[PDB]
Amino acid sequence: KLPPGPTPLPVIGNILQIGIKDISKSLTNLSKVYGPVFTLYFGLKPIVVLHGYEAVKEALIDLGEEFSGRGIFPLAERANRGFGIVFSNGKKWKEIRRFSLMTLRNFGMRSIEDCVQEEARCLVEELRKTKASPCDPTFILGCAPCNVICSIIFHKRFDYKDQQFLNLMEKLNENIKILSSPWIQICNNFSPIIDYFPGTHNKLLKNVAFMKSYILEKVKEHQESMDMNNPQDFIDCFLMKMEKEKHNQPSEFTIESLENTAVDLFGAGTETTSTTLRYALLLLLKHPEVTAKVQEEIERVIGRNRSPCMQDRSHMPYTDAVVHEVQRYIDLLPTSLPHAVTCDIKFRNYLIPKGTTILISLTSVLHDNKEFPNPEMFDPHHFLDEGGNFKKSKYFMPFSAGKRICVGEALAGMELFLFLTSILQNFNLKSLVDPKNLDTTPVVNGFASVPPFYQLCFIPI
Ligand code: HEM
Ligand SMILES: CCCCc1nc(Cl)c(CO)n1Cc1ccc(-c2ccccc2-c2nn[nH]n2)cc1
Repeated sequence: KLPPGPTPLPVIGNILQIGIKDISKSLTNLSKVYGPVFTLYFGLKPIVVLHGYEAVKEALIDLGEEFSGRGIFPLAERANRGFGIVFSNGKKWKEIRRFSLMTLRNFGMRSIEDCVQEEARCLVEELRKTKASPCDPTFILGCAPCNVICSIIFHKRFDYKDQQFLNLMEKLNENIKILSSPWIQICNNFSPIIDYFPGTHNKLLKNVAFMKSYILEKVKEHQESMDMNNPQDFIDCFLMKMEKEKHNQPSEFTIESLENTAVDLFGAGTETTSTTLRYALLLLLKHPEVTAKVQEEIERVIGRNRSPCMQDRSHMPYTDAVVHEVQRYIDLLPTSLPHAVTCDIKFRNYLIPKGTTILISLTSVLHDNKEFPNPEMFDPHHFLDEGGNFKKSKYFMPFSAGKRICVGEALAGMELFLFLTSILQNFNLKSLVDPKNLDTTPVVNGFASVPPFYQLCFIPI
């Protein structure tokens, strides 16, 4: 029956072995005793944990349908985000996920690459407006992805210093901070707390309600300026599918599921790329040896004149490896989002019940020691053959794997490559703190490995 694991005390669960400051380390430590597959108690919730590449693959690729559910911790239950993609399950999941994926496979035409590449030219124009005086790249580096997303969801685009984008951005930023908070790790060993005590959980819920409301403005006002014969973004295409569905009659595609899908994409797309850029620049300040080898390639292959394009990546194996190494090293979502099993499933001779939540240690894979010697070192040679050519890796899965893999895997692949090479063709990065001195350590890591405060100067070439 349920796999091995430390015996959980009767209310607190296994909180005293896993702790609250650093879940993914503890999960790594417990695995060194209970093994690849074991069982924790977050209060009274059993959580099967999966550790090796071999255990993670077998579960998500090989029993892919049985592990393709979405485990719901509570905060998400009260946030009220079950319709649409991230937090939904079952049929509603599959219908909306295939639709959403289908409608992102194409933008009007304008290709998504043209959308990104233009946004990289607006980012460069705002790194120009800092007049090389030292800044915190947080709100600039967030506005680039956010714009790309806003263009896809509802067409519009924010001015980089628009006061309305600035709320949304810090609210997204604050929410991820809070979700990685120790206090939120106490809120999951005691789900009643969430409804009776005064803390940061209550603000996260406020902020979530805000974006939800904001998106719903946009979605109402899209319904009127309708025009079947002519839609021009995601929200329109979704409303068209709502009309193409009267045969189905009982929903699948409500406004409520639109409202939600739009906010899943808008938050996930902004904050996760945003955070990844921010840390990239942070790792480039820390390793100027690398930042140079990258800027050589850019000057050699792309000029200093024309926009970089995605065709450039195959002739830039250093820059391709650096971009991979950032995502591997930083380990943005150490334990992915939690899965759940859809039916009862016998797995590695154990038999887990329908519902049982599952954690994928993605750190366990990204920071594998065989596949990646000295995994805790940021080294772009982790992704380069002896020749000096890019080597792919089955162990590079920051977007997860299986049937619930990142819906935006490819869009994000582009946003990183194009925004980073656009910055580094036009700017030298001056750290205003000795590289020997700044630490690159996440300041918290519950949900997400969020980076430290830093500043830098964007000095043109
Ligand atoms: C570096 C950038 C990104 C990273 C590292 C990332 C990572 C992830 C991860 C780990 C998941 C968990 C999926 C799972 O295992 O269940 C996920 C899900 C998701 N990501 Fe991304 N993501 C990124 C960018 C984006 C972008 C740009 C979008 C744009 C829509 C996006 C949309 C989603 C959505 C909708 C899900 C829900 C997955 C599902 O339920 O099917 N992500 N992402
Ligand atoms: C649990 C609280 C309710 C869910 C929720 N509604 C909204 Cl709106 C947000 C954004 O702050 N959130 C939080 C949220 C955090 C991460 C994600 C996410 C999902 C898939 C892939 C990446 C991310 C992500 N976004 N930012 N960091 N990680 C989505 C929503």
